[PDB]
Amino acid sequence: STTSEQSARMTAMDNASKNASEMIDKLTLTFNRTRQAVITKELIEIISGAAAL
Amino acid sequence: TTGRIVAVIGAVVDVQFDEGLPPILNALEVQGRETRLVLEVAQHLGESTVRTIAMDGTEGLVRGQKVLDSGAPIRIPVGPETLGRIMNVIGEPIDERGPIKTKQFAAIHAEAPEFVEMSVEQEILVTGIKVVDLLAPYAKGGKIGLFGGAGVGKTVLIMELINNVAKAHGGYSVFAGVGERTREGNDLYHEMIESGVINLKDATSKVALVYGQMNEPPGARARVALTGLTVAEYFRDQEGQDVLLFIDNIFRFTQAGSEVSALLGRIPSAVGYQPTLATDMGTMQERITTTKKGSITSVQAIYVPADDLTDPAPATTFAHLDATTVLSRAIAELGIYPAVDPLDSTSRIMDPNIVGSEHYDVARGVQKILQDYKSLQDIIAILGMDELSEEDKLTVSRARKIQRFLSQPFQVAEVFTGHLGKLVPLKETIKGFQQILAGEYDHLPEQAFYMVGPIEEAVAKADKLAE
Amino acid sequence: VDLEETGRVLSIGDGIARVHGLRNVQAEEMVEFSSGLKGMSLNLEPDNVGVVVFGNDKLIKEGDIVKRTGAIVDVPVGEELLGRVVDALGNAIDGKGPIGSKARRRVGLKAPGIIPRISVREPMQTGIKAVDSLVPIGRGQRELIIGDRQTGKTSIAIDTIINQKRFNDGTDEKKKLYCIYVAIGQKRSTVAQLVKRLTDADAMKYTIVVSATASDAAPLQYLAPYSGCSMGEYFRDNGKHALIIYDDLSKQAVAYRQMSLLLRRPPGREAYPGDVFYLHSRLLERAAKMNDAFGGGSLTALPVIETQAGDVSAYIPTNVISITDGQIFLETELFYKGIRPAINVGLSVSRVGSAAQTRAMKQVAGTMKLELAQYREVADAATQQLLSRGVRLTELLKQGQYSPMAIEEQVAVIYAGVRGYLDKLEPSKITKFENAFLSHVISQHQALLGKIRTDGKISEESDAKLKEIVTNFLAGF
Amino acid sequence: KTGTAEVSSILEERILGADTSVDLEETGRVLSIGDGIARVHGLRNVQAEEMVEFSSGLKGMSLNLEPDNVGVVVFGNDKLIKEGDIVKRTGAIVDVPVGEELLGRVVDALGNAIDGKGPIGSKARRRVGLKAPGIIPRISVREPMQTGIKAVDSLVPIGRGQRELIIGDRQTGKTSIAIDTIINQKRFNDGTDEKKKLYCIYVAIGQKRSTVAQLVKRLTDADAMKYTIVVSATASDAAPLQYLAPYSGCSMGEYFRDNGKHALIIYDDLSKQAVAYRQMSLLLRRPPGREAYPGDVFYLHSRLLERAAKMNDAFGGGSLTALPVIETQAGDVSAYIPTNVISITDGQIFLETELFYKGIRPAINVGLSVSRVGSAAQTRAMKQVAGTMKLELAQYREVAAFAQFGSDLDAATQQLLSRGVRLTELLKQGQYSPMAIEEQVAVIYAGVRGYLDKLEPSKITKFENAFLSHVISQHQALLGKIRTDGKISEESDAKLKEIVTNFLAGFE
Ligand SMILES: Nc1ncnc2c1ncn2[C@@H]1O[C@H](COP(=O)(O)OP(=O)(O)OP(=O)(O)O)[C@@H](O)[C@H]1O
Ligand SMILES: Nc1ncnc2c1ncn2[C@@H]1O[C@H](COP(=O)(O)OP(=O)(O)OP(=O)(O)O)[C@@H](O)[C@H]1O
Ligand SMILES: Nc1ncnc2c1ncn2[C@@H]1O[C@H](COP(=O)(O)OP(=O)(O)O)[C@@H](O)[C@H]1O
Ligand SMILES: [Mg+2]
Ligand SMILES: [Mg+2]
Repeated sequence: STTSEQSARMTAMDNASKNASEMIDKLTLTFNRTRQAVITKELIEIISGAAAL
Repeated sequence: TTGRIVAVIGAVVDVQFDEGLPPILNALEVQGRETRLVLEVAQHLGESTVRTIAMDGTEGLVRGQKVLDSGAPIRIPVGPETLGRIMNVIGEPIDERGPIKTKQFAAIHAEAPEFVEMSVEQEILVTGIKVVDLLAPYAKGGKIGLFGGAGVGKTVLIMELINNVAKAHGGYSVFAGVGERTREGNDLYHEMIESGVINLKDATSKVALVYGQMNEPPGARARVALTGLTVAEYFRDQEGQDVLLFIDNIFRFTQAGSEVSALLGRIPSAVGYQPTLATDMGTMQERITTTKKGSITSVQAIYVPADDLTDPAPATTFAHLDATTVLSRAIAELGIYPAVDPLDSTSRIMDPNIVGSEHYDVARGVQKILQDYKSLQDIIAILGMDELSEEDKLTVSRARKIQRFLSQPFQVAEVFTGHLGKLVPLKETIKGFQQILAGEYDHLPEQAFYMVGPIEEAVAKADKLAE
Repeated sequence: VDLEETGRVLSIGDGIARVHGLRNVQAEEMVEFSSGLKGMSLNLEPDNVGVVVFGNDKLIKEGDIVKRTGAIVDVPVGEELLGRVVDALGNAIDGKGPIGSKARRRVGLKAPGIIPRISVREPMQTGIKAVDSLVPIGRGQRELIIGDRQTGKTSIAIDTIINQKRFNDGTDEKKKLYCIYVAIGQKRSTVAQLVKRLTDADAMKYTIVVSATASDAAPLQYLAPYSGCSMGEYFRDNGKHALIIYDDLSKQAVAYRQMSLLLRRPPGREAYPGDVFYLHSRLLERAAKMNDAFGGGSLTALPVIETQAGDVSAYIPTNVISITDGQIFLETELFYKGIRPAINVGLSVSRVGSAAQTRAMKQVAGTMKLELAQYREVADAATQQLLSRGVRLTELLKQGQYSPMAIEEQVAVIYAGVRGYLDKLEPSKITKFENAFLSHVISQHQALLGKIRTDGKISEESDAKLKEIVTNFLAGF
Repeated sequence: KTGTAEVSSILEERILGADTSVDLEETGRVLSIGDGIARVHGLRNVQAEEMVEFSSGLKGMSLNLEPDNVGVVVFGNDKLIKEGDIVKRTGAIVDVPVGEELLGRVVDALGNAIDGKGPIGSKARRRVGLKAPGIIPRISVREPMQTGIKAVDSLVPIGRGQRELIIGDRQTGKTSIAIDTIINQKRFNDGTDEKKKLYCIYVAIGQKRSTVAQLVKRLTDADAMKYTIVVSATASDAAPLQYLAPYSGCSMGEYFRDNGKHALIIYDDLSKQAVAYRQMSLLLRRPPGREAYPGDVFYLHSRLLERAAKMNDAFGGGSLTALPVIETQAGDVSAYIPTNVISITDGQIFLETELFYKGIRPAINVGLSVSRVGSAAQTRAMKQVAGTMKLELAQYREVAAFAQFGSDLDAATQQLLSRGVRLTELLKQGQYSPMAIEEQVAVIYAGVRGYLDKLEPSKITKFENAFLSHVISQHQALLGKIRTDGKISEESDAKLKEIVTNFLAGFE
């Protein structure tokens, strides 16, 4: 039982790390999109304020 | 023609020409200047006024100074006498070795070759480097992106490419350093002098350097890539040969363009880049092609902001790249050189229709075996080396031999490796990797493949170290 | 100086000249500058005229003389353009002589209304098994090709163009398709190589190529799609069939964003103006399918979009997905893995072309689609069977490059695959079987394929003979 | 359209021919004044960045020369300036005094003493806007700039003529790195070796006056003012003074560089010079860019930092190291100014708060820190020990995740964890207690040869202490040999082995 339990824990941790890696990839893509969008939004606000004087 | 400076806002100078206006992109020289100041026109505001971006510091200018219209855009000295000479964007030498004497001058604002001055067939540029020529061949007249850029061998690789291209095909080379640190610029000058690609004595140089410094105004760092392109276009057209053009860095090219666009008073676009980003990049990258006379193969060092591959700068440059090289810190640790990541490197012409079926199959087999070894390394780290089959230990051995054989000794690094540089032709590389994959050399030791030229050198090394 | 039919450039810079004069210039009219360029008069203002220059602003100077041509922006159209490359204004750039065309069409002409059109009833054959069986494209449809950097979209377009030769070499005037390839913001090297590839496949004699490469000013890239669409509308309205391929429609969006920002317009989401949706719908609403009271012609459209890191819910991809009649999602993961064309049949749909698909292909591809759908949901007994069959089909739909297939060969191959004849063949050898099998049927048994093509269905006798052929061949492989 | 000089007063003057009695060449009349920006009419013969002087005794820098008017930025409160005032040319671009007469003096951005110790000597003047050297005067960085900090000197070496960058968050130790670097140079300045003396300049942009006063007290306590200049541009100073102070410091250091000596300038903090320039540019109605910063802000920092050079012997051989300090926010080194200055400089000392509170003060985060000069800026002995230390630390950083587990892992990772923990406890340092290079090399040599693999980590910080005193008292000949010689000779290696074993053989 202990042999099989340790093997199963190794397999489960491998799968959990793989799933966390996929989720990290997706969230990194989302974070890059959001960061660029925030930069553009703030810059457009500044531009509109400057041109609206 | 003579005009007057009417305004001076930062690096932007508004001039007024009572007689006749100079067309856009011309260069105007400010008269009454201790050091040559050149202003590039960029707008026609009306009322005979033009707005110009300055190529040098505008401090000390007075509303009214006379400005002389040259009549043509920035014209630089191009020829065989620029080889081994540093010169800034406006063509003035900055290495203090006297004037660049030439009988030719070229305007830096030219147009891409027309649709009929274009080679219709792809080609391959043989650089004499195993990894580059096998897993990521460099298309002739195609842009190559180069990643890494930190103590991994970028400069030694650049110098080796220069030497091989000037030794194999005999073409020269240009090194346009956009936004170049002066410390690293001087270091590079001296590394070239030591390795031999520049010769201050006998005039047998192989590189023309063009430095747009990092403390020049934004209007100068944005145009040095064009000065380098002009110096290379001379060799392409007039000399009718294949040239190399190293642009380091290209992100700095886009960034300087962005700064100029902001200074002129233009609304930024996506991530605060110039609204003309795509065209500003295209007008340059479209002059690096394979005309019917010669060709220019460019090598852009590339920096990815925030490690974001979708940032407008690399998202726009990657549209132009025709290949890719990825120097990796993780491979210089292993003592493999050049530290080119065999798997992350990419090429567009790695296609059986272009590079040939045998080359394509050898490259695909090498990539597959390297991926297999990469996968097996996890098993080795966890379950231990014993767990392998016998049709997997064999693949591990073959992949280690292939990794060793992909390393090479450079002619410009004989003071780092103690060996003698090798310029491996293409057929030699393909045959060597075909033989290693077939298993013809499974009886040799792995270290017999480390840092050797063709495969026969591996055989000789095995004999010399075993006997 | 005639200040009615002529004006003087008040201020050049940004690619938007301000002219003073031209008091009788119509909105959206084309004017000609002294140097040689041409422009379009956007903003008719009280005191000046904002002319967007179709070229490089370097050539224009303050003081130059602008002369109105007298006609709205239009391009030369006709049969005379087939086999020629042309810039965005219809001026040849392949150096084979003057274009010489008799008819000129407006690039801003409006799309046909609701009554001229009619449902899509004819198939547009692409010779790509994955596209032809799973996401069929009819004639008059607008089927977006959306993908990433290097995933094989221009390959889909060029395989379609090269495949149309079976029909453009025959005599049936009702099947001939005239192709148009609009290249926007794209390396000129690529355009030249593509034109050579077409000339080598004898596919230029019925193909127009409109170029607006990356070295061409923004207005030319913004105007190339409309020039191409007018060149195609000529055939559509003259009772013939055309197929226009805009490539890409995201480079046009970037060019239009540059044009708008340089005009100081309010940037929106991702700095794109508010007109981008209008910019693209105005263009893709012209790919209609006229009814027989208007000629019966058609104009298919295959816009190409390059997502960024696989983001399909971006702004421009979503606009063009809200404009078009389907999708062909090319997945980069599949492409790098080894599947090519890397079509992600899960997310790729064709709303309209499903009813235009050919009966012979219809019946076989129906069961192919069901089998692939079942396989998609399980990736013991039935599970193992589904995995095996799905892998067989997936390896069956892999295809070479620049080697399109006639519909009959696709029918034969997919029939062999879906009826379980390869259920014992090892999954790797399927391609080796496929490329071999075709040769057999492409040599000895031309009568069967010809009968299938003519009858337009897999009749029971055709079914039996095809069964015999496939089983006998599989016996000796 | 409209102009700012079309006000009815100017037109009134010009209509009735009253514009000929006014000298609109060397004098001007203020059209507008607000938020520290004056718009002046006249001054037709005024140069860009020239200094004008208002009637009320104030100064200003004329930045925006437009067709109608001149945009002057005032060097002080615009309380005293009123519309209609009279502004006179000074004739000369802004310059500052330079020389050894400034050492030990606190000055403001314009070279005026503010410590009340009397006038400033000042024999020579120098323009703050002078082009840096070129490709040719320089030569490769070779000499080391002894920071006196074990981490910085071992794993992030700083040469002379190099532009490092102390980038970090708020309250992590950046000013402490700078002050320890300044204080460690006393052992060289006191001595007689004339090519090791380093003169220090501390530019304090945007800090409150109490902070600078405490800092000056700290330097005086350590007797490290007699070779230090401090250039204060505190928060109450007008934006132009905060903008200029880095350039005044850089010119006061360029003097030493040109005259064969060696200088170290610590632009602390550059992210506040960027803010001051941003304010000036926005109030001059210049087109903003990302984050509202003007377009030419990369230019602003590059033309400043590219004056840190290592001149060659044909020019004097002097040098000017730069240690710009930038305060990142959360941890965003991808922001605008952090990005610019990371792309301008030659390295970066990257500080953390996680490390600061985990007990690893100074919080230098190795792995993210880098020095593109590297071993070229190290002594032979420091090279010898630091190569192994860096290799071992790199091995330790990729298995540090297991630290909590540790046990139930192979012996190799056990050894890696143990050695890494000992080495990190070695790199810990006090505050304002720099170390000579011989002391650092002795300590790291003891650490990286396994002679601490028996001591418990909690005791290492004590060992390091006591051991050091031992060698600093009993064994001065060996330390002097290592110092002057510069390397560890085989005899010296044996002596270090014996010393470390003898001291460790009885510690407890
Ligand atoms: N069916 C296929 N089989 C094998 N390889 C293919 C196939 N289709 C495309 N490729 C490969 O993919 C590469 C890029 O193809 P393609 O140009 O069609 O993609 P793209 O999206 O048009 O590229 P870009 O986005 O750079 O214009 C080609 O070099 C080709 O070798
Ligand atoms: N190595 C060290 N050992 C002990 N204390 C330290 C060390 N380094 C810094 N400190 C303490 O941490 C506190 C903050 O340090 P310091 O002010 O130098 O960082 P800082 O980033 O300059 O702060 P700020 O940037 O906000 O001015 C100080 O009170 C200092 O005494
Ligand atoms: N072929 C090679 N043989 C030996 N050493 C090499 C080779 N290529 C790179 N290196 C090593 O890489 C280091 C960095 O070199 P270089 O690329 O010139 O600097 P940078 O990467 O900063 O441009 C050098 O110290 C050199 O020893
Ligand atoms: Mg394409
Ligand atoms: Mg501080």
